[PDB]
Amino acid sequence: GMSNNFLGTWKLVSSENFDDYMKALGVGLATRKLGNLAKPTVIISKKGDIITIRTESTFKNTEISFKLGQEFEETTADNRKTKSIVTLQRGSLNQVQRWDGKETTIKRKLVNGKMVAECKMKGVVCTRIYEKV
Ligand SMILES: CCCCCCCCCCCCCCCC(=O)O
Ligand SMILES: [Cl-]
Repeated sequence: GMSNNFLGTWKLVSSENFDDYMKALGVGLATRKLGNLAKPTVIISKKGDIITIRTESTFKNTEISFKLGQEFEETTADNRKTKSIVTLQRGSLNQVQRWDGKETTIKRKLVNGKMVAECKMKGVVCTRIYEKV
């Protein structure tokens, strides 16, 4: 299953094309202004087969808890109510969010010791890189 190298606390060190990713989700300017200035912290823990991903920022905190392959109700940082699933493809943690007939994905894979999150929406791609502490 999920490699134990995901487990721990991660810190954003790079974000590319985040403003345009938020634009695609319908995020307003003022909210985007703060989402760009945010340097979140992502904690990934595991209790049994239930994986938890927690995001901590001064602006918004979030937390999801799921079993791989099982749909679950999620409330996103921008307050979307999504029916989401997390799958594992070649050691990549791929999260899909569906709402209002729309859909976006967050793919998280480890690269040379760093967690790389790919955000995708209608051909708009954002790349966020985290370093472990
Ligand atoms: C915690 C980030 C604050 C941004 C709030 C503005 C609304 C945008 C929400 C989009 C969520 C994108 C998160 C990508 C996954 C990650 O980088 O861990
Ligand atoms: Cl922050």
